[PDB]
Amino acid sequence: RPESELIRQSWRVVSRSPLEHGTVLFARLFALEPSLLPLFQYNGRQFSSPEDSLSSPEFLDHIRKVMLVIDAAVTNVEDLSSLEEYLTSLGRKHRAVGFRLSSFSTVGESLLYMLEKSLGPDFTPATRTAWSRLYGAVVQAMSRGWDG
Ligand code: HEM
Repeated sequence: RPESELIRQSWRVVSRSPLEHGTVLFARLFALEPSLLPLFQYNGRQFSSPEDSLSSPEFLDHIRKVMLVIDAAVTNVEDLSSLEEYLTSLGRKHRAVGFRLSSFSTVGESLLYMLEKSLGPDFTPATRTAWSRLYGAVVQAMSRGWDG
């Protein structure tokens, strides 16, 4: 597939500094959907402001975890059915923390933003299309965690 290669080459740029790029993803996410902020409940406390999230070591570890799952998806881009069972359970876990299926699109848009900003002119509409498909495949697996 030409899509597989576009994903791998774009990801190489990003995976060089995953927390820096992840931080972009999340900042953007909270700008688009501020109601996602309270779902992170480290020590039974809620962040007041998005910028609070950025000083929390647990929150930053969660960004690293995110980036690691996407990296797994990229590595398995040629066959993502091998991650299906993990992603389903990852879905279920997020369902339990109070994540809602409709917020997947915001996360998607946030991912695309981060890619668009990191790659600049290298973010071609075919790159965009490829990542949307990848992301969509991930969401479809995770969504099975809402079983139905
Ligand atoms: C964007 C909205 C999301 C929110 C609000 C959110 C929230 C959470 C929370 C509250 C936890 C539990 C505490 C912790 O481990 O830090 C968690 C765990 C996790 N999240 Fe997320 N998360 C989101 C998105 C994602 C996405 C898109 C992925 C992966 C692509 C991801 C991967 C993980 C992983 C790997 C864990 C650890 C799960 C476990 O094995 O226990 N998260 N997330």
